[PDB]
Amino acid sequence: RGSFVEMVDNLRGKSGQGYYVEMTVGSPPQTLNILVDTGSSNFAVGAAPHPFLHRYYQRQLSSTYRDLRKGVYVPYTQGKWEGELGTDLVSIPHGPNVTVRANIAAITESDKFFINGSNWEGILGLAYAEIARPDDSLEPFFDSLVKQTHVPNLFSLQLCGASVGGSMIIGGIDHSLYTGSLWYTPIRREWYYEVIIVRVEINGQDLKMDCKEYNYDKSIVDSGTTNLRLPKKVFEAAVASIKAASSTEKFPDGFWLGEQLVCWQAGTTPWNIFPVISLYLMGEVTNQSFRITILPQQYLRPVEDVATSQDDCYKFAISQSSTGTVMGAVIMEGFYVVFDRARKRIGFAVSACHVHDEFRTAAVEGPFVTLDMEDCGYN
Ligand SMILES: N#Cc1ccc(C(=O)Nc2ccc(F)c([C@]3(C(F)F)CCOC(N)=N3)c2)nc1
Ligand code: NA
Ligand code: NA
Repeated sequence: RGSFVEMVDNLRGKSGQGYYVEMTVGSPPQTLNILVDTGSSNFAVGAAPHPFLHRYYQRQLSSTYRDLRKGVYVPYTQGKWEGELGTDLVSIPHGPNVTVRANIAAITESDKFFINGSNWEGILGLAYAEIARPDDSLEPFFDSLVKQTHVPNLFSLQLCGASVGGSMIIGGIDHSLYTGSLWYTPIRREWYYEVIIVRVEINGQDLKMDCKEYNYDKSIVDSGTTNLRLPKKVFEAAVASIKAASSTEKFPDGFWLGEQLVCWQAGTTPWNIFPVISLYLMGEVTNQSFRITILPQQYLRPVEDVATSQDDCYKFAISQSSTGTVMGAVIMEGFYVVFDRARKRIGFAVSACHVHDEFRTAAVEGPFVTLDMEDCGYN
């Protein structure tokens, strides 16, 4: 409990490409690098020589592979994969000292799914069976891990942004990875990691929307998405406040829609003109909330692969949503996040590794008094 030295720094990634962990599958073990995704629930790995893949799962080499004789077709909004379901023995080298028999979707065809140039070749869906494909009888990896071992039913994530890195602590919490205290919000339903946002402020100014708009139709914590996505009506109000707060400089319209980058001369990004963003989350106790606060360092993402600039370029990484609020790597990179599945709650603390400057820091503060927090959930 509280100290897992062998798991610290076991995540890697590149800007824009997500955070992955090394895993082994099959006997003898095949090493693969696997995207950590709290927004999905399948363990799915490339299993054919797609040209973007460094490595892929070769079932024929595994003596412990068992075929489930069942295919799966998984389309998303952007991209799709198709594959064949089986089980095999799985380990995490920089994780608990255990091996489990887990479901694996061996991906045999994909479109817009793998990233050309990335170093990962599969996804580890850490959410719940309710959103597993093809249905909820396909037990997710973490469920199998907990059923089959003595690993406690929780994991925690410290995502360190810009190469990027961080830590996934499986079965516990490591107190060296955060400062101050953890504050917990209830998991409202076990499918995604769904939470309820009760108030939103831009530089301390409340947006003053009906709080149900903040969770229309849900709000989730998702390490497999870069942006903070906000329901459309909330995005419109949020951008209008951020423009107002920032208006000592003028940016093109397209910038705010994520349609154009903005660039400054290296070493002089004026962080100080941009406001902080606070989300108040429902707390553990009736009429009690806490707030998490992020900086422009989290929501203005550096874009390095800009082959027609000099020069320091950023994308605005808050975007409109049709799927509810998505607290992606923009929120998560400020905090140490604890997915305390055993107590159905999510903890937030200030991350010991978050990017900040000498004037402002990310913050997790409470308790606040907020009434009618149950009306904020959308049904
Ligand atoms: N920071 C950061 C960051 C950058 C890229 C990605 C990424 O490419 N995810 C990804 C790629 C393909 C998918 F299909 C998914 C899905 C899939 F696995 F469900 C669907 C979209 O949302 C989620 N959460 N996962 C995620 N993730 C996180
Ligand atoms: Na167990
Ligand atoms: Na600490």
